[PDB]
Amino acid sequence: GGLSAPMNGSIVRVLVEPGQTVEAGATLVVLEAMKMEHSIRAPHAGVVKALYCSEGELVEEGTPLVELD
Amino acid sequence: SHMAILHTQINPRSAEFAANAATMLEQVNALRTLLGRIHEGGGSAAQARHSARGKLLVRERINRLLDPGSPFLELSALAAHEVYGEEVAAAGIVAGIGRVEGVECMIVGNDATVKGGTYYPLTVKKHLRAQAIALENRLPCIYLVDSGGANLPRQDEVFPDREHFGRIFFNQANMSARGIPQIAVVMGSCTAGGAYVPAMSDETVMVREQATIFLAGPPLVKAATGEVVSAEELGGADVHCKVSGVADHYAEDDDHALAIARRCVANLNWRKQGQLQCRAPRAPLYPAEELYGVIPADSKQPYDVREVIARLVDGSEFDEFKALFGTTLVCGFAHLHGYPIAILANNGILFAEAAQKGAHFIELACQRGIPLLFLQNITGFMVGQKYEAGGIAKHGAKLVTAVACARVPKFTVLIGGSFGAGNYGMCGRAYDPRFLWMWPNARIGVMGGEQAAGVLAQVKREQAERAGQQLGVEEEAKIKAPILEQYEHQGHPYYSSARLWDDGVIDPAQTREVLALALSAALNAPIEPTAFGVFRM
Amino acid sequence: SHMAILHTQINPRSAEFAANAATMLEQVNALRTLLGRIHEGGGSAAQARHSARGKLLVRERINRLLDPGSPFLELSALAAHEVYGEEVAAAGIVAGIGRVEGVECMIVGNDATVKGGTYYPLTVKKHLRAQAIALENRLPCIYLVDSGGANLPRQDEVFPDREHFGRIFFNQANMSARGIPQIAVVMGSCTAGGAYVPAMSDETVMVREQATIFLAGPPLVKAATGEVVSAEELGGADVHCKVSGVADHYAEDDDHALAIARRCVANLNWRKQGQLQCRAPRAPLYPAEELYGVIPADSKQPYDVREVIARLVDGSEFDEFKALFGTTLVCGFAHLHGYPIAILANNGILFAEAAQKGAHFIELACQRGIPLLFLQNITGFMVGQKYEAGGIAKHGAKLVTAVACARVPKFTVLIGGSFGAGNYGMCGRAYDPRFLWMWPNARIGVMGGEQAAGVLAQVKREQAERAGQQLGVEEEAKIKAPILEQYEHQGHPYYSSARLWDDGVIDPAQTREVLALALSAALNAPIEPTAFGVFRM
Amino acid sequence: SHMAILHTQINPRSAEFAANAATMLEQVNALRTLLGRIHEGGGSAAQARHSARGKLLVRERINRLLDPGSPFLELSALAAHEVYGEEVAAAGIVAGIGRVEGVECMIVGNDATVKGGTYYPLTVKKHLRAQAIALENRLPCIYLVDSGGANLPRQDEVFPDREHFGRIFFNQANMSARGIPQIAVVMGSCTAGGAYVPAMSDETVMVREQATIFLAGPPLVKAATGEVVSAEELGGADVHCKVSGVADHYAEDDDHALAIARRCVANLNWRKQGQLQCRAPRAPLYPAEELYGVIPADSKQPYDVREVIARLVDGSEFDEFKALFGTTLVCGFAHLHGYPIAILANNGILFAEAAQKGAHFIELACQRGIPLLFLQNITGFMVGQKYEAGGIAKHGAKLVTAVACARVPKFTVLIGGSFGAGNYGMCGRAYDPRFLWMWPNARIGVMGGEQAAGVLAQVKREQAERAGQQLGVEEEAKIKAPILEQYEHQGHPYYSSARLWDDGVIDPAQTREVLALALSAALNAPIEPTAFGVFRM
Ligand SMILES: CC(C)(COP(=O)(O)OP(=O)(O)OC[C@H]1O[C@@H](n2cnc3c(N)ncnc32)[C@H](O)[C@@H]1OP(=O)(O)O)[C@@H](O)C(=O)NCCC(=O)NCCS
Ligand SMILES: CC(C)(COP(=O)(O)OP(=O)(O)OC[C@H]1O[C@@H](n2cnc3c(N)ncnc32)[C@H](O)[C@@H]1OP(=O)(O)O)[C@@H](O)C(=O)NCCC(=O)NCCS
Ligand SMILES: CC(C)(COP(=O)(O)OP(=O)(O)OC[C@H]1O[C@@H](n2cnc3c(N)ncnc32)[C@H](O)[C@@H]1OP(=O)(O)O)[C@@H](O)C(=O)NCCC(=O)NCCS
Ligand SMILES: *C(=O)CCCC[C@@H]1SC[C@@H]2NC(=O)N[C@@H]21
Ligand SMILES: *C(=O)CCCC[C@@H]1SC[C@@H]2NC(=O)N[C@@H]21
Repeated sequence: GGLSAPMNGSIVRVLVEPGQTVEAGATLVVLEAMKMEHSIRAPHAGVVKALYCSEGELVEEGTPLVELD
Repeated sequence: SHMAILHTQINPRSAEFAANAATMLEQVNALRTLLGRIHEGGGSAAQARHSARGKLLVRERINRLLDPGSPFLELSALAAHEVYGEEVAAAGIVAGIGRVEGVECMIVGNDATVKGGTYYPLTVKKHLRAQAIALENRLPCIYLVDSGGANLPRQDEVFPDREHFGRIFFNQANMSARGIPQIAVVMGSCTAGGAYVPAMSDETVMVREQATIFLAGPPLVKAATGEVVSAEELGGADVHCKVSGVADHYAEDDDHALAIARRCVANLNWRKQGQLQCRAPRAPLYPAEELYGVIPADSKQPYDVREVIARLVDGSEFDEFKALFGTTLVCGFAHLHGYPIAILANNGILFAEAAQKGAHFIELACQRGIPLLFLQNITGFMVGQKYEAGGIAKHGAKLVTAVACARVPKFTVLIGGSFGAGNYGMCGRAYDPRFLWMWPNARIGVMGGEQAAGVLAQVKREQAERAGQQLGVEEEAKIKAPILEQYEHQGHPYYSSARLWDDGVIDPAQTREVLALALSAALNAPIEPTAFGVFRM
Repeated sequence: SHMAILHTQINPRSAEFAANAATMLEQVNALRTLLGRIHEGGGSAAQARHSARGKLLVRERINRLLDPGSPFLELSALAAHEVYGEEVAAAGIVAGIGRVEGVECMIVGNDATVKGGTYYPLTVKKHLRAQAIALENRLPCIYLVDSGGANLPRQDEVFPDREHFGRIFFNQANMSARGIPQIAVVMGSCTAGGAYVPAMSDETVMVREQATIFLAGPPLVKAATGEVVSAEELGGADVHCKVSGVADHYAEDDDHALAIARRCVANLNWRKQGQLQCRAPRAPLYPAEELYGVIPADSKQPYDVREVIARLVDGSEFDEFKALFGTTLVCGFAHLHGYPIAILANNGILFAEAAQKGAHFIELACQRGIPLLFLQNITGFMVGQKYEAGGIAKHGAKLVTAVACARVPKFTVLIGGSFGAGNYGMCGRAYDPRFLWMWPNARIGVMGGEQAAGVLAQVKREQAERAGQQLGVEEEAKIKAPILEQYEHQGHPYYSSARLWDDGVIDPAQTREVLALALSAALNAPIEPTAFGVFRM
Repeated sequence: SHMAILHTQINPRSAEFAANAATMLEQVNALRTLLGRIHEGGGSAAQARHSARGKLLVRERINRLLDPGSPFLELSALAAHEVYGEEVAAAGIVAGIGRVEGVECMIVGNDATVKGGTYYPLTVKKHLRAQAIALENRLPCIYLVDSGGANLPRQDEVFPDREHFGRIFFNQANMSARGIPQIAVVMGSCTAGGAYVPAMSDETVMVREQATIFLAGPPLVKAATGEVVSAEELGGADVHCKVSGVADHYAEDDDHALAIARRCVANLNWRKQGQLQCRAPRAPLYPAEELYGVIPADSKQPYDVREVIARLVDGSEFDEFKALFGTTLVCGFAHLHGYPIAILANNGILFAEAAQKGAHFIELACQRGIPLLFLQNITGFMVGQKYEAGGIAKHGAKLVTAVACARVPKFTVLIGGSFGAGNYGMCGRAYDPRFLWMWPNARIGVMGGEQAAGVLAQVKREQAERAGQQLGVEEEAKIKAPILEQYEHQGHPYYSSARLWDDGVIDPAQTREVLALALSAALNAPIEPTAFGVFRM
């Protein structure tokens, strides 16, 4: 599963690559709303099965950002 | 009371009279015209661009909200005159006091035509000086909100500090707390800054399909987590009238919303708390316009102030305290349109006895709860070796304590010059008079033009004297040149009213008429007892 | 109470930690070093020229006056920094709170070395700001006057208006009336303006053959009816102690003068007014310097404030209110050096919840008479269409009313960013916190750098869009450039503290030490009952 | 204010209307008639047996003492209806407010005819309830004492406890202390208990050869150490006015006694302390009768409250606040017989919106010192899963703190239903509204008939369900039957008014003039400043 943009904002760095094996909260996608960076980590250690948020993608509150498997 | 009369000594037909009167009226027409240009707002250009959107003009919203034919005392209209780079009419906010449902109220409205209605530094300062007169004189407040935000380019002089924007909300909530109703009428955009004037107010009104209260308008909102929304959607009139609750009355348009506002001030159950022994209002005994000629055209030309008094008091009856003592300062009792007042007017220099006389008077007024009226035309304190050795220092101190401590209502009118310690000893701007006004002929400054260029240049050739040299009339003269003019320029009324060191420049012949209005307006608020500090004997 | 403990999660050993700790500590040395330069005064130059006249230097007069090793809280040391053209160290006047005969006192003295100790605008702003702290907290006042006059060239910002010079006397007569003694020590020139500080003060002291109080010194007095006489003749120490009576105490020299001073502060029959239920003072659970590494160096990288609280409160005991609700705002009770305090620290944004949480907390602290401490690190109020239609507008306002109205001592420290509505709701400068401080890493502005540049540039291409055109990234980029930098500039601690928007920049790691000092001093004055305005529900 | 008008929407001639109107007008006549019976006292039986002794009857003494044609507002006449075994008319005590010597006075008199005038438990309750309205509204009191003792058989409900008998003297002595004169007129027997009503009263009057004030009459006194003596000698009228001094004025008969009483009320130097901005009283715009047909006849039939409003206020002018927000509750300002008042009428359920709307409203009225008027027709609070998690709980509380704390005059009328939370949130019995009334159609209860039958019987088959059983249609039906009717019975006005949970049931058509009288007499007492508890935000 995932958190996918815990809030609404603008992505500036999408670390964990499509496919990789996470750790224990690896900031998978780093969001930024109102001059403040909101890195959404990973609450249940596994692998990343597909991320849809190429840096800049100014998604919304709910949008699908990254998903385990 | 036929002894308390002031028999004039002025000849209205005299040539000298007409001469003075001449230049004076000219000065008044000088102001008449500029105030006219200021009524223009952001210029017929955007102004018409305004009425286009179906929005009533700021100055007209007021005339409509007022009581039929009620008077209106405008505050600092020369606000921001040639101060900021551009022209920013009456600082982009019109404010004044006027009857609304039989209650004298404080109205504050923005000119969305002036640089977008945004808050320039002075704008904020003007909005706040209104709130002071409001809290100081107990006038309920009607905010006719229609502003962009705060002038982003100059934020550093508009956002942080104590006296900045935000002190606007501080005063609002304190007034609401001290039972001085806070009303708000939203008739345009109200982005972030101004979003609070309506959120923090006893009662709030919005014009549908026109008003918008939101912490972040579409600009900022898209610049946050993307999202693109219309204004009406984000924070429209219907969103805060039926949805959230940031507003209270849903108005159909400018006219409606003002009508709704009227009605709010109607169920206020308001009662005035001041209270004096006002008496039968009787007019002067000399036409108030005659003043034009009483005042010399020669700024440093000596005239008797008793003559300006006989043209403002009722029945020209004035009873003078310490009649013939330190005559440099006239002190006396009389009434103004009923309301009894204690007067303190300059008649020249100001030796030590002038202060004692003045301090002692203020003690009698403060004891009887009689409003204080100051008429400034002070050139300074008499100096010298003996005069300083006599305590012209400590005695002058006596006067200031009394003045700063007086809790009755204080009123000041500049009818000559405020120079040096004088301004302070005669209830100047820093002594919180309810209102302070300036005549067209008056000039204010720390000390004369060449008076300061004197010392300032004198030292330069005192440091270079014990420095093995002398100052040649060559640099000394290029040393006093720019100061001599700087003073001339920053001593003029417009430069003063532009910065709010006064609640405006007035028509010398209207004096009596403005003082009556002010007094009454300050009677909505209790006359508090007075507590004196220590007196340097 | 082993459960009210805050267990850190900070590793003082980690890499990340020393990283922050690094840039933080650099910033402190940046301040450490500038602070020293300002202790220079008018520079080694005239500074030595001072001691030559036999006059103790400013900062030394203070050390001598204080009680053996008593502490001293200096105010706005960065005053007027890089503000006027020239360099005017600590704005030509150093003030602060220190023990004198067992009484926390407000001491103000001028640096006759900085441009003649005359008053530049900021000098008056700072002198005034002290009498505010004096009044607001009831600390007797010691003025160590040694100044020229008012800086003549910039008078239009030193003499007229309400909060300009002369408001100095106002405040003095008023405090003297409210029984906060006013004491003066004349140890230099005292021409015209500052002439009243000594004349309007319960008790006055003069240094013979050095002090001079005259309304018009020899420069001016010769510019009068001619006349030529010396300084000591006109208004020296012997003229005013033996003859006039403008002085009360005849001192032999700077050191003696200060001694006489202390003796006055001795027979003040002074008693403190505050009253809290302070307990025995227990130190925190973690080195206060650990803070350097608690604060990210990455401006907008989120961290948990509870870690900051943990290093200031006593025994790192913190009882948290609405623990898990509107988490963006942290609220709780605990003590600091014994005195009980209520904390409100930002932990992120500020959605409606937070505001309500906060308003509600203030209500409780206001009802139990516990002082409030605000810890700002607010980036703003979450914006959006739902958040707005949800009243994040009016909810935020409930917070301000609360803060604005609270009559319990309030204290503010900027440990992050004060940007927008945030600054206000968190007891910013405009809400009279008795004291407000800034860490070196804190940045304060109306809103972010490009944030403003964003909107300010966007309207330009909206007025020009409905104008049949568009703005090419050519002019768009040139409309953003200036603003981007302007904000970066007007947001730094120096820029702020130089203008007094804060009573100074302090050492993050000493925060606790200063907070307890303040509090204690604020207890010289009663904690008043609180009266709330209307709360928009 | 031609837009402040409420334009009717009811057709006086509709069938619908005439239908409601019918059933309503019958309820009224049902009440008119009972009141009649109640004016009988102990029945023509002993009632005439009374006149025999030459004593005027209770109701007559009142009309004789009143000011020629003065109005009279009776308190709870349905007092003790179908409550105790026998019939005890208006609980053997008639009390109400009426003009005596141009003073709005509270008058209490006992019916010697009802079971010997003795005090049934309810007698004490009504007597004390009178004294409250007396204290809460600063109304001087006239006691027309003529009673046996306390109903000896039911003494455990009349003697001990806090607000039982004896709290009459407490009430009395405190009032005399608060300056609300305490006058007593003894026109019959006054043994033991009521012995103090006359002993403890500023001024006391006895009718000779009729009145008797003694701690123990001859019944008790013989039961003492024997001794046999008549009433007139033990403690007659001649005994206590010529000898003891337990009385002050010696009257010849009932009509005389009453005249002596007026006289005292005449030398009260009495002045009202209330203070409102009352204007010229203007009648409504729609027959007050019209109301009979405004109220639907079908209890749970939704109608528009704005219609009852338009038939009560002056010139049917009503300024609606939060016009279209949480419309389940209508709020607005208007005047009534001059006195300005804040109204909060129920219009349905009551979700969060409503409460905040109301709480914010009471703040505005409390801020302006305007009397509160509640119109209860509340079914209850909107329940649900999301409605609960939305804070319907805390927001409802917001309303109650407000109501609980408002110190302006509060007035409550039940025009629909008082059920559950609602009752409290609208200033129910427990929130001390100076007066609280009830219409005939109105019903009071913790919750509807079967509503309570629902839950009450449901737990029975949930405790009998986790008990391996179930409740068959047979036992659950017998579990809900008694409840269904119980509520129906303890929901009727008479049942309410019988127990004093209301100061009486009134004619919906008279509502207006009843509220006009109340208000006015509530102004014999100062409108106090209000202090709010803590608001759960
Ligand atoms: C206020 C606003 C809706 C203007 O609407 P409008 O009626 O169409 O008016 P315009 O957009 O034509 O504005 C015209 C003037 O407004 C001025 N202006 C608007 N907002 C401004 C601001 N915040 N600072 C400085 N100037 C501003 C522009 O400089 C422009 O000047 P110009 O006429 O000399 O070119 C729009 O500018 C806006 O969204 N501003 C938001 C302001 C803000 O975010 N402030 C927050 C800080 S408290
Ligand atoms: C105050 C005074 C005695 C100085 O004595 P001093 O110890 O010899 O000091 P100096 O004369 O060397 O003054 C040196 C500095 O004082 C400054 N200064 C003094 N008075 C000043 C004034 N009123 N305004 C501006 N600058 C002043 C000069 O600018 C000079 O600056 P610099 O050092 O950068 O060249 C002399 O300046 C004086 O008589 N001034 C009177 C001030 C006055 O009349 N003010 C009335 C206005 S309320
Ligand atoms: C009060 C009293 C003088 C009545 O005189 P009266 O005018 O002749 O009236 P009656 O004696 O005919 O009384 C008629 C009713 O009074 C009732 N009554 C009188 N005192 C009563 C008492 N204290 N408790 C209960 N009932 C009482 C009787 O029950 C009787 O009821 P009934 O008419 O249904 O038969 C006589 O009852 C008496 O002496 N009572 C003294 C009361 C007392 O001592 N109480 C002290 C307790 S605080
Ligand atoms: C113009 O003539 C000013 C007089 C100069 C005298 C000096 S300058 C300001 C000081 N205050 C005052 O009243 N006189 C002093
Ligand atoms: C920096 O990120 C500023 C945030 C911008 C959001 C807008 S600007 C000021 C308004 N008040 C507030 O709390 N945020 C709003």
